Amino acid sequence: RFLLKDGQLWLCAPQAKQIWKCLAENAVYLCDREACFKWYSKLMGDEPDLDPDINKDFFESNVLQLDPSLLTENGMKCFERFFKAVNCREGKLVAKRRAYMMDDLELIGLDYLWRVVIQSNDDIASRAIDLLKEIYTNLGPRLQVNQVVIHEDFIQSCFDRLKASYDTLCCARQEAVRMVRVLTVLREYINECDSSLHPRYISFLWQVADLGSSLNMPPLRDGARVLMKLMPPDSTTIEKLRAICLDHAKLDSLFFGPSASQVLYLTEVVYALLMPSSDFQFHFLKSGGLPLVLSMLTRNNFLPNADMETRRGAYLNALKIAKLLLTAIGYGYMPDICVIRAIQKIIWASGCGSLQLVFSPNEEITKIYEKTNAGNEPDLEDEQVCCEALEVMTLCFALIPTALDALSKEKAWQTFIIDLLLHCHSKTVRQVAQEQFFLMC
Repeated sequence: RFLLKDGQLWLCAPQAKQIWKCLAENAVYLCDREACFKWYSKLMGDEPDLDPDINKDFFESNVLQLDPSLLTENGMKCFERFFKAVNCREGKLVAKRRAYMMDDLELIGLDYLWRVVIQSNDDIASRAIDLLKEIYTNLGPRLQVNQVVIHEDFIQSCFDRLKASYDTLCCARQEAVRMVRVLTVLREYINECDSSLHPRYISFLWQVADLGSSLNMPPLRDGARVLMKLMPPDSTTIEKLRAICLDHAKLDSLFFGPSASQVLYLTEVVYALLMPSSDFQFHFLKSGGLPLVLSMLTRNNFLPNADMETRRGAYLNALKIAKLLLTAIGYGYMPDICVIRAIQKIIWASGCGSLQLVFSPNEEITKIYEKTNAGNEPDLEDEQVCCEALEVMTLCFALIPTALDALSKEKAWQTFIIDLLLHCHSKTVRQVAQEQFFLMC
């Protein structure tokens, strides 16, 4: 390296092979590969030393032929510079100031840069995604009129890769990472776009989230849900609900679709429309709004095939709509006792961290309360599941004053306040528990 620093010599391809092919490509110890990777990283630093004709030769000859499964962090910065230097020399990219911004689309290295992220460990995939977002999102002149063409082409390609990866499950844990990473490609991709139109993009994604609970893969649901949330509401779905609401103004199956996850997204859509759109509240309450929200909360077959976060995610969203429904109708009767028994049962398990037991005989929920190994801590999201649940209970009791009168007699509605004020934890829930008990008083 030091000899080839100021001697003005060009590292010819023949000797470039033997230092490459026979040294690290066929090695024994991992440090042997580490040595060659970093040595290349400094060698091509900011100025070529093999001359561009060899640079376009040996990088595309066997450097790209390296197995992505055996590649480390040092393999990234050399690989990135190869993408930057080789592409900008032929006229496929431009260095510009720092970021080698896009000029062509059929890049010589994009063929296996997808392979690098699809088949690697956690750190390598992140860097590969970092490079994909760096090149794809950053677009400049001479294609600046073609955002739709480039962005849609990128989106459809991943969806095809997602769909191709999807059908394999129907190595299962390995392919599960493939969906996680290909979605991981998608999520930061749209991040720089801000700084979709196809209904199929969510319809397929609906089944994707359900498959996450089919094998109980946590990040799959997380990946799909974050992707949907960081995605402006689907045009087809938003018009469909208001059309049926308008149709019923002059729907039960809409929110009770057999697919589990799509219920969560549809509930998310309505609440987003309701909160700041002024007319949708009137249409929703008129057709079936308040009767449905209580029915979907008081029923056991609301989502029989529900994962832990899916059902509570269905809950935490549903109760949010129940707020503005009751407040609007407050200025001026379906609510009854059976509705409350569910809502109290929601908070029962919610402050226990055991919403899965929200269909328990209610004696078990007491049992975990009395210092059961200190393992009933509510999650940072179970805290809300209690919070908007309590305030809804206050609004309903304002509508029906006599309902709370009968509740004092039973054993329930006595241990309920004791648990929510003494045996509960994570004070913020207990803060609203007492405070909302005061308003009803």
